[PDB]
Amino acid sequence: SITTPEEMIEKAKGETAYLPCKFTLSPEDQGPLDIEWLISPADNQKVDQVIILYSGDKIYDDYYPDLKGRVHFTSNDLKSGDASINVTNLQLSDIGTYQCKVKKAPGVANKKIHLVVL
Amino acid sequence: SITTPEEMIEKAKGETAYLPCKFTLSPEDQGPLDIEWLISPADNQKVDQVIILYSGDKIYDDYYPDLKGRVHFTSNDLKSGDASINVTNLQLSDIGTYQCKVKKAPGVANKKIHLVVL
Amino acid sequence: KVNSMEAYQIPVRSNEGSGTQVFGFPLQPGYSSVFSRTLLGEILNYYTHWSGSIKLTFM
Amino acid sequence: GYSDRARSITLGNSTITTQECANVVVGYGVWPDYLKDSEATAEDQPTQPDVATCRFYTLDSVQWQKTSPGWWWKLPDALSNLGLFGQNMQYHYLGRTGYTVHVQCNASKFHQGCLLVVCVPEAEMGCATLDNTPSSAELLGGDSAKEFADKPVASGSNKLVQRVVYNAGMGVGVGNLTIFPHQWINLRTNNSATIVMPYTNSVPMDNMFRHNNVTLMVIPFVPLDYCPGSTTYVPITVTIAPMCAEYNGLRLAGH
Amino acid sequence: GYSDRARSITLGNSTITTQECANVVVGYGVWPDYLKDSEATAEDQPTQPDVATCRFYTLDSVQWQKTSPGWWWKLPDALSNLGLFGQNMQYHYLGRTGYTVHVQCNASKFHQGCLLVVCVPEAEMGCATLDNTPSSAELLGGDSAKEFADKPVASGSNKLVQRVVYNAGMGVGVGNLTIFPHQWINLRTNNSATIVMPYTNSVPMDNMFRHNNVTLMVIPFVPLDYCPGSTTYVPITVTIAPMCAEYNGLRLAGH
Amino acid sequence: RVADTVGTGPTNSEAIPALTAAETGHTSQVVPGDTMQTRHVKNYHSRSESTIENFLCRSACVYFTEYENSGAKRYAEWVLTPRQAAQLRRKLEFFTYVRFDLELTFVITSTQQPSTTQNQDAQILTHQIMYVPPGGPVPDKVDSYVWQTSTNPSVFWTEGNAPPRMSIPFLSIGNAYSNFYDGWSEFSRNGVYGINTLNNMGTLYARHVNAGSTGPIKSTIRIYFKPKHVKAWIPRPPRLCQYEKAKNVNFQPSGVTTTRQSITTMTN
Amino acid sequence: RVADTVGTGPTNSEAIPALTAAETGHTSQVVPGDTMQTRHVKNYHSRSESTIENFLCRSACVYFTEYENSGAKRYAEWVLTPRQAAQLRRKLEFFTYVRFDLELTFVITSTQQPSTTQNQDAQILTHQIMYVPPGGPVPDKVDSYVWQTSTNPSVFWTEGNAPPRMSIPFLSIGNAYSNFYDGWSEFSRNGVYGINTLNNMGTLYARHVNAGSTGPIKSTIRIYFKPKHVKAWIPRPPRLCQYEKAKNVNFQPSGVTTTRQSITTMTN
Amino acid sequence: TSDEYTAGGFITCWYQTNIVVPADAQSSCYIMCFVSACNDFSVRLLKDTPFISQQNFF
Amino acid sequence: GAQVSTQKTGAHIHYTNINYYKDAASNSANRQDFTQDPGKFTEPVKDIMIKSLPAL
Amino acid sequence: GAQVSTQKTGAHIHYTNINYYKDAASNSANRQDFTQDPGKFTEPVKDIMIKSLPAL
Repeated sequence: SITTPEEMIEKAKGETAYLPCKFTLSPEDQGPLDIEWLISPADNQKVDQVIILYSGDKIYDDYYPDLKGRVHFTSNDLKSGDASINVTNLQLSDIGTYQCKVKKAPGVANKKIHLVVL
Repeated sequence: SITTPEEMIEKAKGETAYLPCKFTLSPEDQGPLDIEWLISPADNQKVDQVIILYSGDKIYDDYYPDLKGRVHFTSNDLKSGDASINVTNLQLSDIGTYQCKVKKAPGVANKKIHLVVL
Repeated sequence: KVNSMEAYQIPVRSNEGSGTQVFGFPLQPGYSSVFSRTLLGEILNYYTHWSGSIKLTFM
Repeated sequence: GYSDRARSITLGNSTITTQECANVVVGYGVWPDYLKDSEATAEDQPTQPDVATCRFYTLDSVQWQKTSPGWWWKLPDALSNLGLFGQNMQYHYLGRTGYTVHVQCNASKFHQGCLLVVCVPEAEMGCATLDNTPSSAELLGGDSAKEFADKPVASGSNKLVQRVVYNAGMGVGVGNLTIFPHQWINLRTNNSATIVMPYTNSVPMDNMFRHNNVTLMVIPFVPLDYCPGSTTYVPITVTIAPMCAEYNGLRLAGH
Repeated sequence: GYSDRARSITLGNSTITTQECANVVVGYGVWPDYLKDSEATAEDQPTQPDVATCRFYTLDSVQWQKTSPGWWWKLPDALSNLGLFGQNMQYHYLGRTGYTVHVQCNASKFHQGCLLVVCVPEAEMGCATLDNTPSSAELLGGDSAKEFADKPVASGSNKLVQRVVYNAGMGVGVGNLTIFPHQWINLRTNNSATIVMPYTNSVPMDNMFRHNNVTLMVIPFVPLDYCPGSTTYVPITVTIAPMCAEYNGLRLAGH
Repeated sequence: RVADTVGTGPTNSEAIPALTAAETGHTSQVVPGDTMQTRHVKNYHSRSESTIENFLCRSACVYFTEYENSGAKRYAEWVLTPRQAAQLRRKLEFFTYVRFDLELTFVITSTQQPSTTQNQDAQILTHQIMYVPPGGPVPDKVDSYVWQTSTNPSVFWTEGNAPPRMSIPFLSIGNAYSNFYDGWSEFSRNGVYGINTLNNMGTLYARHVNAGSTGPIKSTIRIYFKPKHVKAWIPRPPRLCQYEKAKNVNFQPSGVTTTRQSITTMTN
Repeated sequence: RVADTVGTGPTNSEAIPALTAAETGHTSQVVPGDTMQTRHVKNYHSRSESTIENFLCRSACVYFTEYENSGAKRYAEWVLTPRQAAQLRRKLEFFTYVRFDLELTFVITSTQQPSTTQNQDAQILTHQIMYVPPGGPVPDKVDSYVWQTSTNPSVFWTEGNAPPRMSIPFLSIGNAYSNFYDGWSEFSRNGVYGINTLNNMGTLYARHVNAGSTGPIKSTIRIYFKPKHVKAWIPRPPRLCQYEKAKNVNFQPSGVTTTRQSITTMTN
Repeated sequence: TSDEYTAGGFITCWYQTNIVVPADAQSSCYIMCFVSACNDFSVRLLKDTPFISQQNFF
Repeated sequence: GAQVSTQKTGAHIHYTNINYYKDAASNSANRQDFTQDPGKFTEPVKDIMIKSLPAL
Repeated sequence: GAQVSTQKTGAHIHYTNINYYKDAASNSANRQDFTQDPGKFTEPVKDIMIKSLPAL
């Protein structure tokens, strides 16, 4: 269960966009926690491209070149419901669809955020 | 169930032939209503050729070229038992066998009308 | 009117005439559109046969 | 020689008097009472103020216009900021209470209109997004009355409750709302509607903050109409009094 | 706790309901009953349909204008073309029946008017010629209501009934019409008038075609009046139900 | 059984049963005899099939999923919830709180997939279905150690036999299951609205005990839910619009009912 | 049991039992002893097998249809009516009105069709038969949502097991089923003559739950109708000519009986 | 379900008398209809409701 | 609640039957129900006709 | 310990049932449980209303 999974965020250029993907786990959920942030470009090029991954209690920040050292998890707990990321340098390219996936067996939850930069 | 399914209609040339295909539905019938008017030519050429079709609450009037803008459903309800058509301009060619099919799952009903023009 | 609260209301007025019809509908609670959605009609759609009297209250 | 359409209810230090009422609907035939020692769960002694908590609390009035779609209230939430009742729950973990809903509206013989007063328990309301859930602010309006929308609420990416009056936000026929305890006010026969509701929940007692047991909805099936030179402004006052309230789980105030 | 001015009459499969009535006038104190074996004459077994024949039959309405002189009906003749009752007499030589006359008329408090409802047996009516007798068509109007004339009918050579309202066509004072069973409708007190009439005739049973036992007359002593912006059209509906009807002399239909 | 009609005669009196007030919220309950002449009738009709036990006690397919004997997907996991199927769900949503016993029946069928494999010999396929309680460990892989089912109830079924069936007792921390929850799980009201710790039963895991054949095989498992000893409280209006999401009562605004050509019309 | 013959002696008297009148419509009921000398005989024969319960309570095939695991035709639908088979039908038409309980048994057999498909592996085929009441929704396609059977009785059968059997109670709005209806459904008499709302039971839908094999398979389902607790009213003459249409008693004129060379002839 | 053989009947409403109102009063009103069953109403043959439809699982 | 009844036997023994369903229409056929009343079909006349006496 | 009960039959016979599990939730449905109490839904008013007497 992710709060407000479908939503749209609007921010000006260079304003630092914070994407909220706070979740809540059911009793049945007892599997390993796996977070996957995949971005779909507005360019209409190949979609479902991953940017940042959190698995095995470890973080990977190199899955998409354009965002190099710009995506960091806002919270350091991460196991806690709050699993959010913030882009420091908002750019014209940033415009696109961002999908947040929280996978704890059994049950997978997904959140989609439309990002527009003025 | 179609009233008098087998019958023969006799009319003079240019007299406007009205073909009656009034049906009655059983309780079991609960499927989509599909009407299909197919004509078998007296020419002895390919038979079972459709002229006018009523499906998805829509009417198609272009399945046989000879009858162009000449076959119209007499009743505008159509869902009501009365599902009849009338040819405005009777011609020498008109002579042939006309079959009316009322299909509402479960159960299919068929009516055959022999048309002779004097 | 079925998309508004006006479907339930029934109109009447002062008319220079008599014997006119306020409304008319058949006795088909299970099938008729008017009763197909009432507490009675909604329950009558899970059964095949129905036998009994019906009460109509006009306010 | 009493009159059938004449009544008076006295709770705490407040008295209401109606000289034109239809009757009193006592829920599903159950009268508000305290928790028995057989169905209880919390081992700690329950605290019952009784006089302070149980008394009539008058909410803000609303205007009945000719195009008014309807209004709704959350009974536990509505009284959360009023009197000791509001304070009591702020300091208590559990809470079990019953209510008496007296909707008041009056008009002249010439004025013609009709309203529906109904109490709907566990009224879970839908959202226009069809993927999100309604926000707390949109669903709950303390010290106010949330209104219904005639035209359907626009669908987009947000948290707005579908206020559609015909589905009533529960995706059900508005006409089928009479199954729950209800009463009708017609300006040709009634001047008020009084309903007594017993506490109804699956659990013996529940949190009064995040959880709302019942919901009061006032909807006009037939609109308000009148000729010129008549009174244009017609208000509606809702008075709600808790009955047999009791709380458990004393703690620091907050939510 | 019933209301004196509230009533309901149930005959056959028809029910009338009045929420503003004065009382019920039962003729001369006699209630409609069947023929006894001592006062009977026709030796053949009488046929009594009972449910079909005895039931409320609503005639066409009339308009009460400010200059309306009055209307009249022939009870046996009026119902001759309606339901089984009409058919039954068409096939029977003799017929004996009683009636219940419920005249209905309603108006607002602001409207003011007055009407007289009276049943006159054997109402032989005069003719303007003073040498001829009124025609069947002029005297009897099946599926219609014959009206009275304010100004006197012109005298000539013809068959026209003197419709003079003041003599009422019987050459008697209109004010002396209260001797027969009657009731008054005033739009300030009454909304209807109900009268029960027992069968009255010299013979035990009589032909229902050429002979009419009773006659219903509605006359307004004080005219209908109201201020502008009020309802101009005011109708009057007459509902008549046969009671304890029975027929003798089965034959081929006709008259 | 039902009430017997009572014979009546024409009545003229002050009593007015038909006249009443609907504002009181009281049903008039007027019999046919009050407004018309009836004949005594001895009704023998009985309201047997309209009972809640008769209405809700039928097997209804709630969810079907498939697994393979090879490839990536080797096992199927489903959490117990009856909102998956609109039919059984709509019947259950008729009331607010329902308490009942549950009976589970599973139908399993295996279909051979197209392949270039030759000399395929198939051995009677055995399927294992394991039920996991809330908070219990969930198997990561098909050949995981969890499938030991020491304290987890599990059933082994061999093809060509009657479908496996087990009876579950009412499980709910609360006194009764809640169909509709108005509120938030969080005391701060910052979570998915309508989420409840109530109505949580468990998770079902289905896999092939043995590969059986060299060639690929895919099997679909259908779960049937039959309520027993059911109890109902607070009746509510039936669903008028089509279900969109199982989690929330979110709906699309729908016409109160179907239209007709005009009033006074006897047909649709 | 039957009546025992009574011993008689030569009798000369005015009594004339043999002489009678057939115009009265009364059967003479003359025993052998009235017209000839007989010996007392203790008959032990019993009329047990001639009872209606014994005559009509046997399983008779009424209709068989087929479906495939692939291709256009994937499911088979038949409306319940016993006029499909002449045998059971003729026995039932002996009376005017018959009231009885019904028992249904289905025999299902699958035959592999010719195909160029290779490496065919077949999995035990499971067949689902669903009964739909009058006015109930009918499945548009094989993979339709209707097959959930929430409130519709359905039976799942796996090959290699005894045939599925269910018992149906007498269903008829009327007091008894009517074999022959004289009249029109329409009050205006402008419809198919003999059509009745009576004798309407339901529709049977049969399909394959799983494909089972890559190669094509065709299965034929046979429906058997066994009447139980039968009752009969108004006996009528047995059918003399062959049945043409199930809907109407339409027949072709047929010779009263077979001919012989002449009268006085002892052979056919 | 709709069936010609078992025809129910027709329910209609007419004006016995004209609506009468005074001055400064609306001449246009509305009526409400409430339909319930009697104490001799029964149903039989449990079947599924057509209204609810589903193409995929939720 | 077992019902013991006599089996069909020749002239010149017992069987026990139990009902496992409450449906009752789920029971077996009533094979042993032999009753004869042809009087209505053979003689539905108003006045009884004695064989010894002549018909007319 | 066998329970004998009456089968559902028409108007105008018996069945025996035994429980082989001590679980009790493993028993069959209580189909024969017909009880009617609509008074609460139809009339939940405080003062009883007589039909003969006028409502108000």
